[PDB]
Amino acid sequence: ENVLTQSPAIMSTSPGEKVTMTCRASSSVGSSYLHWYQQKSGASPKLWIYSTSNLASGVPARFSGSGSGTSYSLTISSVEAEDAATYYCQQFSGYPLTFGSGTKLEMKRADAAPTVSIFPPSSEQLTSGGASVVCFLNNFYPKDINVKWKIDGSERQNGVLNSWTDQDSKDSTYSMSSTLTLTKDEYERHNSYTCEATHKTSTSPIVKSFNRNE
Amino acid sequence: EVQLVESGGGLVKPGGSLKLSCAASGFTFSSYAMSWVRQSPEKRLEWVAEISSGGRYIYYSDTVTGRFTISRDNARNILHLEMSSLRSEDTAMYYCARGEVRQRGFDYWGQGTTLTVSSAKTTAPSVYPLAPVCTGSSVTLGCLVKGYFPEPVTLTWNSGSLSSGVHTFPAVLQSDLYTLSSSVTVTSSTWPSQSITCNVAHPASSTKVDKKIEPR
Amino acid sequence: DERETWSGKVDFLLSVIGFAVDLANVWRFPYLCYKNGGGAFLVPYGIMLAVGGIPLFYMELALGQHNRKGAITCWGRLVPLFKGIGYAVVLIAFYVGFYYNVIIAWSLRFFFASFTNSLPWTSCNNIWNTPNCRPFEGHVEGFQSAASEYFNRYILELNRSEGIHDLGAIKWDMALCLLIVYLICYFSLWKGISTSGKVVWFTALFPYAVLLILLIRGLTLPGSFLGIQYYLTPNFSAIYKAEVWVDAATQVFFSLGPGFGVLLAYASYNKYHNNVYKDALLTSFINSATSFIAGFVIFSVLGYMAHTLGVRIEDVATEGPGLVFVVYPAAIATMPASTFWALIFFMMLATLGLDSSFGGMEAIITALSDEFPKIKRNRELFVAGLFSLYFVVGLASCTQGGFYFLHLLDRYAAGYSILVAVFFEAIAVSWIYGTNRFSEDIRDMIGFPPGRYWQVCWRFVAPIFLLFITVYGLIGYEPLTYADYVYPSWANALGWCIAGSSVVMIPAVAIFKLLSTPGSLRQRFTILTTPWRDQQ
Ligand SMILES: CC(C)CCC[C@@H](C)[C@H]1CC[C@H]2[C@@H]3CC=C4C[C@@H](OC(=O)CCC(=O)O)CC[C@]4(C)[C@H]3CC[C@]12C
Ligand SMILES: CC(C)CCC[C@@H](C)[C@H]1CC[C@H]2[C@@H]3CC=C4C[C@@H](O)CC[C@]4(C)[C@H]3CC[C@]12C
Ligand SMILES: OC[C@H]1O[C@H](O[C@H]2[C@H](O)[C@@H](O)[C@@H](O)O[C@@H]2CO)[C@H](O)[C@@H](O)[C@@H]1O
Ligand SMILES: OC[C@H]1O[C@H](O[C@H]2[C@H](O)[C@@H](O)[C@@H](O)O[C@@H]2CO)[C@H](O)[C@@H](O)[C@@H]1O
Ligand SMILES: CCN(CC)C(=O)[C@]1(c2ccccc2)C[C@@H]1CN
Ligand SMILES: CCCCCCCCCC
Ligand SMILES: [Cl-]
Ligand code: NA
Ligand code: NA
Repeated sequence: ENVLTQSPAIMSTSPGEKVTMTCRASSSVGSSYLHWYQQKSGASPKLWIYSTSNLASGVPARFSGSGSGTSYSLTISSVEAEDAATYYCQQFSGYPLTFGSGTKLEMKRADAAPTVSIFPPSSEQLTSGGASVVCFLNNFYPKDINVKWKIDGSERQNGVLNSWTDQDSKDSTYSMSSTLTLTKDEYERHNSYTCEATHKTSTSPIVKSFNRNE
Repeated sequence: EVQLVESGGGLVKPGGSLKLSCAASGFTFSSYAMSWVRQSPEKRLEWVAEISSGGRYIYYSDTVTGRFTISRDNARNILHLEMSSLRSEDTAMYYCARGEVRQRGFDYWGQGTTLTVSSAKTTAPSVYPLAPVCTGSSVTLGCLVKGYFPEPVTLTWNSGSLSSGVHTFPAVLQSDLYTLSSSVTVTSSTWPSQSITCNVAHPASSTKVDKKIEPR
Repeated sequence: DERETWSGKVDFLLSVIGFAVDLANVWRFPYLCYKNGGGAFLVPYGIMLAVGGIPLFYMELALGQHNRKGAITCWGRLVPLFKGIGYAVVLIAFYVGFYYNVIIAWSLRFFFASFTNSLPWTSCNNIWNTPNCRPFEGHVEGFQSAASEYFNRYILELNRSEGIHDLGAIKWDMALCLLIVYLICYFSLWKGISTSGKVVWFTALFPYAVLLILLIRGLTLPGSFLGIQYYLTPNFSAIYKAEVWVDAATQVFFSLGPGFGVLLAYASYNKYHNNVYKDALLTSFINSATSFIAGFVIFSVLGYMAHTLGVRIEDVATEGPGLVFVVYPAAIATMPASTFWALIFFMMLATLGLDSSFGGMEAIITALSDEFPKIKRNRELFVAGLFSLYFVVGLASCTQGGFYFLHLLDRYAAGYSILVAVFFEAIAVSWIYGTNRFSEDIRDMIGFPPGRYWQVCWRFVAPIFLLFITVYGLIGYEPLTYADYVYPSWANALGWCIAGSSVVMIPAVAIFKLLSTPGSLRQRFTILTTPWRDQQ
């Protein structure tokens, strides 16, 4: 098996800049046998470069290919926002046929702070014995964000589902939802629920909270 | 004009068996060899099996050999992939790619069909509405689709007419149950002035519920 | 399974570059340019090369690499009904051995003859000459050149033979040269390809060096540019003549040699995924290029003969053995350092045929080893049994009358026999087996399919290109004749019962196996058209 390794795994890039990405084979590959595919989120892959340097049909001229032997490179002269995809190299010279590990290309953006929202458990939910308090953190940058749950001022760590969105194709931002799940008998013997978000933007964390009274 | 559409496939139990199908159209199918490539939920492409343009040359992968079988039907332009002795590792989206020239890669890919291989059971979601806490300019609402299986569910707002300011999150699996949530923000003058419903569909379990957001 | 493979990739190419390049590139192609309007002749020759020659050259090279067996087993595995095509081709190549090596001897006899301060063929006052001996070529039949009389009267002694019935005495000076040929052939092919594919490094390459130092010596002669004019001055009048496209067509086919089971044999020891299409294109072009080069080496010295020696160009612009054993030596005998031009000229003529005899015989050895394992193990013994028989019956060709028996073989052993056999090769592969199934084979090997150009040349142009030659080969037919000698009727019938002794095994084996397998009548054809690879 000819293991193909792509580097970097994730790179962010401001439009207009120049981006290079490498494909590294564990066994030499003939340059007429190494191809490149682009894949956008929620869609199937498309053939992008075949035989190391030949562009596929519809591929703008800002893409090139070089390399030979065990090292190859895809390069974008000046990046645009419609290039935010994941790039896979492929080897067609021996069996088993092998795909690289991927390079993810994301768009760089001005740092932006998140917008936090609390949502106490829905009444329809409380009927069945369950209480899920959810927190949204919307339209922010960069991707890393940390969250903390407090119940009556004491930090709760277990039973939390966190989910991330793909980079928005309009403002290049991110968003995350954290969802604390506790039993109904648990939710009804505490009063204050708090959702604290630590992000690179602010030193102190953004707080959003509510009391089971109002 | 050339188009590949894959088909069949869904939920199987381990040891089960399924047969997928790819419907070729818009070119001379019999002149081009074809191949099955899969994509795990960790987003890693993996080649499965190639079949020559007349089916006389057939290459499998060491991870599916002895279990999977590839075949052609140049009479009706169909590419099959018979899977037996299925394992949870075989869980992926299966793609159908057209590659006759090794020096040219896979010139056309289909659209995928999804295979889940779990001993888990099909359960329908309960869909909770998220309203704010009893407050100006823009308001934000939510919908909570919790404890369903398998994928997928579809989530819209007001039957699809509300497309801006919506942030619907990818599902996360936890003890064999998917949980999903969606976020919609509208101006403080649009809600609860108008009505915001959450339309959720889970065809695997024959669930089609609407949930209207109301204040407490 | 694990059969041999060329120790190096160049060993394969030189074995093919070498099999394809022989005296016909020297004593036949330049003449055709000369006869058919110079450069203009390159038009039909290229068109016939590009649509007849290279298609058939690529085809057999592919089949050889793909099916991994000699000519009998291989055709038996594509279309078992037509397994006889393999049998026929091995015979045709077996026959050609009975006269092809005898011309290598002639080259060595003149080599061992050029060890002298004064070459013997230049003067008309020897014991073998006649009162009708001119010093150079003429256009009156009863008055020959000092080199036509050396060749036809000392080397050959053809004058002492009233015809084919009169073989007379064995010239043991020539019979020794024939043994030296089969000795060279034995110790190049006996221990297999690991050694063969090394000897071609000298025999395929040595000509290119002699061609170069004779090209310089030829172009620096008073009157050399006048020869090049006679060689290449375009006259497109002839392109409109049908008898020119046939000369192109026929030179293209018999100069590349597709269908004789030799490229099949040679390619069978290639690795399965070798880029044989590039090997076809490279090797082919190198053949036609080697003739184009040689044509300057000839017509330079031909113009120098016409300018500083007073001979009509028509009288030295010859083809066949006469051009290299009579005309061109007689031009060397005038230039200084003559002894050196002779020795390299004849050593060139010899190494030009040895490459080709190797492959003709290797096609035989391979085809039978891959079918009779009794002889695949016993190889060193087997080839001794083949060459000794070749030599023993080849003593007949070392007689005073030998040449008559050779011209006969020259006409019938690989004449229409190979044309009709290759006709059923194109039909078997393209139509019965399948172009599509063949392309799918080729894809699995080199990774892409043959372009539509190649596939149209394979089911349409190839059998018509062949038919085109074979029909005109029968239109302008004549009874067999050399000088004033007319071969008797029973000689010709003997010749036909040699050409047919190979073609007949095509329908004979197709009739034998058809009556050897159980089932219904159609049920038989289907079993005798299913390939060995499909049944498993
Ligand atoms: C010194 C002189 C005699 C030149 C020697 C070579 C030539 C006689 C030329 C003339 C026409 C040439 C041919 C013209 C066109 C073709 C078809 C051409 O077809 C394609 O490009 C399709 C490729 C595909 O379908 O995969 C490939 C090369 C070939 C055989 C060429 C090979 C070289 C040829 C025989
Ligand atoms: C004017 C005349 C004499 C020029 C002679 C041309 C000579 C130099 C050319 C013609 C054919 C050529 C050979 C043909 C095939 C190949 C295969 C390749 O993988 C390596 C070089 C090699 C082995 C070539 C060496 C150079 C060669 C011998
Ligand atoms: O051109 C069709 C298709 O196959 C081509 O085949 C090439 C071959 O790869 C080369 O080595 C050389 O033989 O020229 C051939 C022309 O057919 C190309 O390989 C490929 O790019 C092309 O799409
Ligand atoms: O070279 C072999 C050859 O040697 C002799 O022929 C000679 C001849 O003897 C000399 O007079 C020389 O000048 O001419 C020939 C060589 O060119 C033998 O007579 C002959 O039998 C033998 O084949
Ligand atoms: C002995 C060389 N062989 C092997 C049998 C040939 O086929 C050739 C041949 C010889 C005589 C008549 C026609 C063709 C030389 C062609 C090919 N280059
Ligand atoms: C054992 C095979 C030998 C075949 C020789 C046939 C000679 C035919 C000439 C008329
Ligand atoms: Cl030629
Ligand atoms: Na030739
Ligand atoms: Na030769």
